[PDB]
Amino acid sequence: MPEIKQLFENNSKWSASIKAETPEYFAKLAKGQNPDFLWIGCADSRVPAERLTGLYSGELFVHRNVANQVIHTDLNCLSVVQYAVDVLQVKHIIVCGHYGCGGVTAAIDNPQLGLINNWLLHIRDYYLKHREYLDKMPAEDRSDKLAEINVAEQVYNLANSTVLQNAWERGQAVEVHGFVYGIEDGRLEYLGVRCASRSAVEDNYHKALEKILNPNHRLLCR
Amino acid sequence: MPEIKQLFENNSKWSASIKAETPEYFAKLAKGQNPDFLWIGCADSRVPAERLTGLYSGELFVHRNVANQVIHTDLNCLSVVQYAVDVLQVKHIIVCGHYGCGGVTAAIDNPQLGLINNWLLHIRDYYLKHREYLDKMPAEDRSDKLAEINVAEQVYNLANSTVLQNAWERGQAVEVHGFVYGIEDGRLEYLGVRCASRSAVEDNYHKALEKILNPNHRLLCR
Amino acid sequence: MPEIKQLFENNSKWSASIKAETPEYFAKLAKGQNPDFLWIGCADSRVPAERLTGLYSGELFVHRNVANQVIHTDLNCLSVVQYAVDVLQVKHIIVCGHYGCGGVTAAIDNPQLGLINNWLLHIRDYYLKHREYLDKMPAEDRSDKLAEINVAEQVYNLANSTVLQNAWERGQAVEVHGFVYGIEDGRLEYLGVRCASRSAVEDNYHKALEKILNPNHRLLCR
Amino acid sequence: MPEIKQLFENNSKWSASIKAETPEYFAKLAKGQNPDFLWIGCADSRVPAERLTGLYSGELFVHRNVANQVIHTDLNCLSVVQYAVDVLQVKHIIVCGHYGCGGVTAAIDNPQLGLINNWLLHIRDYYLKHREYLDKMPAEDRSDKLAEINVAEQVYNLANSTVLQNAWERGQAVEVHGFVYGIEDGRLEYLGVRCASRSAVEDNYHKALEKILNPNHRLLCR
Ligand SMILES: [Zn+2]
Ligand SMILES: [Zn+2]
Ligand SMILES: [Zn+2]
Ligand SMILES: [Zn+2]
Repeated sequence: MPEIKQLFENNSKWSASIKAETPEYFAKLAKGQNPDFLWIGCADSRVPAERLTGLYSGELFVHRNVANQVIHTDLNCLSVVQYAVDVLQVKHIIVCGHYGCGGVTAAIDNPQLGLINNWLLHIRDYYLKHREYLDKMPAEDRSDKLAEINVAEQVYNLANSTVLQNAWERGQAVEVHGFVYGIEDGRLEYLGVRCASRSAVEDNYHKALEKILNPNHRLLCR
Repeated sequence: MPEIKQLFENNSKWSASIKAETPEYFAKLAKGQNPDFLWIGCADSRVPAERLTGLYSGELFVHRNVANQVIHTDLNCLSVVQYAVDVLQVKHIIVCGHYGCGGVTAAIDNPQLGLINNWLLHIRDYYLKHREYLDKMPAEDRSDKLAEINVAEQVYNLANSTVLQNAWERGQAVEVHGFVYGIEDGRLEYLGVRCASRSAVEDNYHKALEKILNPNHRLLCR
Repeated sequence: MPEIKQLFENNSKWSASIKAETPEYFAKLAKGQNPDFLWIGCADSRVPAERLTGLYSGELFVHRNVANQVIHTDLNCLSVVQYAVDVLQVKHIIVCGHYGCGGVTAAIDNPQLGLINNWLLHIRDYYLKHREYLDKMPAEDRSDKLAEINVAEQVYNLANSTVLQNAWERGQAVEVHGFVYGIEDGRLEYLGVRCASRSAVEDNYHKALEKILNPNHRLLCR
Repeated sequence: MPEIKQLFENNSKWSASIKAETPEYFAKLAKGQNPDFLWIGCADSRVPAERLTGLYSGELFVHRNVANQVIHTDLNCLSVVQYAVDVLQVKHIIVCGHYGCGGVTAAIDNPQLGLINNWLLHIRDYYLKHREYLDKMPAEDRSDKLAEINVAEQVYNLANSTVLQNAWERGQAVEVHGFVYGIEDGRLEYLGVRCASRSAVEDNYHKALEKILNPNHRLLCR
């Protein structure tokens, strides 16, 4: 197709200019160097993670999937984390959610989308859990709200995995973070508190949901 | 942590900048136009997909796992595939691997790493499959060849999932591609041919493997 | 190895006997006629499904896992469901839990058991949902009780899967069940009501838990 | 429903008979006797493992799935295997396939069976692998030979898993076995040699495929 032509045109034009102006980017990239972070994000990738963070030299290890899940028994994501932590010694894992998320809106409104429906039932579980709180917000905001709550519930799932409990138990330098951003200004919010140990997991969980499930039904980013 | 603090600073520096400078970017985000391409890429993410393609405008729906696999029965990938095609109506799927892939190395070398070993045994299957051709080149170049063979096998698997089969059986326009690059130039190389139907799958498969498993045992991208 | 030699001798003696005695047992099985029930039970298999149902001539198509789960994204269990319904068009799917379940006990007390822990965090979700009722419950009966809720929760998961919804939509004949039992009498107990379409899914779920989370705080099978 | 009514009555009569007859059955199960064998068999359950082996007294720990898989990254089977070895401490894990397997034939037949085709794509990779030997075989006997071949393959996967590899490494005596049987007789047959450590793994794999891929293209169970 001509668009596939166009993509290789863009690559060719890019490769040429970077190898000319900043060859150092490529030669240091071709080194083995460990990334420093693990970024669990949505497949939507609305603002790419490098853009949001300013990390332009292969420093993120990245996992993506729909609505940025750390499902208890998804071996794909679980393997990402274990390879990240145990092998590449990342000392930071980041679950990032975002507003205007296709999956999160499906988890609430329950549309017939095919096979993807099953995956979103995990997020629907959390919808159902927090449904009294949700049903008090303008219907235009309820999805974005559950995207915040979705992040927090996934940081808790990641913290409770065997991959994190072992790493913590052996005394390894790992900590976990929830972020969210909105589509107005693409600026990250930090949800909850530092979580660098097993003992601080339950507190983060609470604090993040204390922050999110605020008494005044206000979204954090808009 | 100061390193995390740097990310939030970077993020504010960046955000408020794009506002002053090109505030329509976020205005452009709002509309929420469907992505045209599903990119299935490595968690390594050496050079990010946006950079390699020039797609900085939301054209990309993105999934990543260790060693960019389409494992037959991975409901993580399969779902992103199903959603991007059936729902978002993407008309292209790209499996992109890259040279210098650690997951691929470990699959050849078979060292003990913990959990990740199970995930990689899938690529170790492709190692054992093509090992006669592989062992015939210098040991330093074997994992880059399996990074290529990997792309060709994972693409054939994508073509063979019920998701792609069912899309093509109903006449929806969707196609699939294997890309690969070396880290020294970040230049894309296409694997095989055009696959816009179930008819094309066996054809794309053997011709990619023709270019890859070439008479001269040459690496495509360095 | 003695105990392994032992199984070839039990088998050997068994085969010949029912071969001589009911050759019609086998020539019927030979005709791989469609099974009539799919049975999803625990790996524990405390009493066999054949003995609980008295059905000994291939009638049950059978899936087993630790604590008899229907996990939204479990493609092992979904694929058995789907093949049994779409290909073997079974009419009854049954989820059978049991008192004194190792996996269930671990999902309450939270021992550090290895990879299996990731699996039971799904069971731990349900514990945490009804932790108020379970704490008021006597400590020594906590496990068997949650095993009851667990049936009802998995049954709900079953009906909600893309498999049960599609067939119930296209009006295929099929229904779902929650059975539980104790190991003092092996007497199948019913958890729920009839559910042969999408319409009654909600009542079934709502009646099982009311019977399970009974004010009497009593077990239903001892 | 009439047939459902029947199972509860079958259940009741059975419970009646055993208690008022041989109450030592319940007395013994009510205690904590850990099973010694993991049987990984097929959902078809053409002849129950309990009958096949003569182990009617809780000795068996059972997983089943379609065409009895040990998929590298199936966390269902892997969660049952890890629990069985690490927590219940079984000394024998058995993979048992069978002649006349609906999953295995449909791997070759490649019909449009739904979700199951993805789970079945694993089987078919052995059909493609071994097809040359298989096509020298009669067009009736290919599926039964592949059935044998798959046991040989899934057994390989099992031995290769981190779970069996970390068990063998820490000084545990656990061993693996591959059985098949035909339906004429339910007569079990061994495929390979004793695999009770890591070094033994490749030989057993090779011996089974030697005994299975024999030069006279003959079946083993009829
Ligand atoms: Zn999203
Ligand atoms: Zn890689
Ligand atoms: Zn159990
Ligand atoms: Zn079978």
